[PDB]
Amino acid sequence: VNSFSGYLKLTDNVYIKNADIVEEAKKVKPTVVVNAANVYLKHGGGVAGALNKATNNAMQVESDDYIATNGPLKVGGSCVLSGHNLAKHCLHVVGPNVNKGEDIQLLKSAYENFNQHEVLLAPLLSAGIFGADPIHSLRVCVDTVRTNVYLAVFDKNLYDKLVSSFL
Ligand SMILES: O=C(O)C[C@H](NC(=O)c1ncnc2[nH]ccc12)c1ccc(O)cc1
Repeated sequence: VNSFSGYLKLTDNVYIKNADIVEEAKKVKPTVVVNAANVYLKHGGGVAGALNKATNNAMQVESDDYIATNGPLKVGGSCVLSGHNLAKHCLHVVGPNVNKGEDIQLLKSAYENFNQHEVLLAPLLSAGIFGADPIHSLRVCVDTVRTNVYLAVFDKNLYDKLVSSFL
């Protein structure tokens, strides 16, 4: 039993809710929140911009130190950093950005990072400003993640479409 509330169950291990991941993280304080990161951990907009703003830029400060030490992530890769005031940990995961020309096949690799964590609060990878089809992102999520994932979908119209078209 965990603290997530109001989610629709899609599968044994995948759940979905129309919610702002920032407000959801602040309420649940999950062990792991997933950030829709880029390889440079520059949290300028989208989910990443929103999560970083909610940390009063502490996420960005920590991220800049991480990059100065380790260099950029790989597309499809991830790193674990602090969750600051939002969660115990933040799993920064780099889904491919279609608006940069990156291979959509890397989306499965991106979701594989979730399997290293028993329970996660997460957005749909590569959706929104990363330019992929969210219906597809959801299919890959369900077919790749085996741990317990709670998806927060910001847009109500998108959420209703995701549920009504789910196979
Ligand atoms: O629809 C989606 O969920 C994908 C994408 N989502 C986010 O960027 C997002 N997801 C969850 N929590 C969040 N908090 C702040 C941003 C945010 C999106 C959003 C709006 C839109 O019109 C089209 C796609």
